[PDB]
Amino acid sequence: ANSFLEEMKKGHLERECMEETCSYEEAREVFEDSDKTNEFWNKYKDGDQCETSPCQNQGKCKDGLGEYTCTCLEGFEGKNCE
Amino acid sequence: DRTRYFSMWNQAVDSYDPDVRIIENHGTEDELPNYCFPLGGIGITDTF
Ligand SMILES: [Ca+2]
Ligand SMILES: [Ca+2]
Ligand SMILES: [Ca+2]
Ligand SMILES: [Ca+2]
Repeated sequence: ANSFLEEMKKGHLERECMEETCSYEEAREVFEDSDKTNEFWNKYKDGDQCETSPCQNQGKCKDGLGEYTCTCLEGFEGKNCE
Repeated sequence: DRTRYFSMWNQAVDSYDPDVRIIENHGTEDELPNYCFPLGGIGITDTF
């Protein structure tokens, strides 16, 4: 993950953030983008969480570090649009 | 004298260095380690 050269060479996602802990930034360095910085790094150890689409009734998903947000449309709500 | 040289007669006797044939080895002076550095000096950095 870290070394004298692991973080001195070119930043590639096919290198640093994959086979250790991927603590931080090494998922942001590759892209230079703090938008999905903490909406994807939660999916390094335990697997994805929105791939099941818990929200039904045409509701979008949002991943948080422990709980899932389900955006349901006007007049629709719920923990999973439930 | 034979030490000095003259061109037209090819005046030069073959000579061998003294220390080459007989070595007087004494080591060196190695009390300071020599360091090379990155072209920008400071190698790696983090974002702050
Ligand atoms: Ca690596
Ligand atoms: Ca990176
Ligand atoms: Ca990295
Ligand atoms: Ca870095």
